[PDB]
Amino acid sequence: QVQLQQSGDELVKPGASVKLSCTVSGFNIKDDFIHWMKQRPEQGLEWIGRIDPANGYTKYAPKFQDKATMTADTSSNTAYLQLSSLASEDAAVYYCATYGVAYWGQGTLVTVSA
Amino acid sequence: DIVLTQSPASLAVSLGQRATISCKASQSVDHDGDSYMNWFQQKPGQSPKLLIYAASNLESGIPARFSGSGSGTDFTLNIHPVEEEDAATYYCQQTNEDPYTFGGGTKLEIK
Amino acid sequence: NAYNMSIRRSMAES
Repeated sequence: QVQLQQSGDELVKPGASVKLSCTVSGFNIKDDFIHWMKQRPEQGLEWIGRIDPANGYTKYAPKFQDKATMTADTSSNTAYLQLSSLASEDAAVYYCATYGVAYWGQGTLVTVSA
Repeated sequence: DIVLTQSPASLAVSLGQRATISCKASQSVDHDGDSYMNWFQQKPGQSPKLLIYAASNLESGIPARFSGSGSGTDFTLNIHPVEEEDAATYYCQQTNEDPYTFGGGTKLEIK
Repeated sequence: NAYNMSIRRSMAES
């Protein structure tokens, strides 16, 4: 069956960058978009964007256009989310999903230190 | 962007009763005869779990106690009957127009 | 099967 295994939780410093991963097994990632979502307890769930691993195509929500960079590697069946110039509002749980949006990873917690 | 508003924000229900959660979109989520509204269930510390896709389709592995209805801007999730394990937060999500957007969630508790 | 319709695919790379 399909599993999305996300990378470990990260404590990140303001102004720094962090790159999260989503390693897919039991599914060829060339076969579908991978989607990234952000969740905060107050502001709720937000869709960051989708990447097509077969051609590198990306579509972002405008609020994430200068914050997030999605990449993928079919050679490793892995999708990445790079977050840049981190600030407090970037602290969140980040999810990847595929198979339309039916199958989700377990989430990666990003915390931002003071 | 399409804004999704859920009603109620929180719901306490008796075991064995029916419950309905409403999701209203600020613009249509319809295209070409289909309605691109999904419903998710989430329990604390877990990822959202897809229950219903395209308004009325039950996701594989999800009990038939859950069903979805609606089109255009107005959608509902029905739980029949409510069981103890249903305590969770429920979210609607539209995937008709970019950016995809989510409702604010409805927290269901058992009385 | 949620692959086809849990997102709109009519023009998902336009």
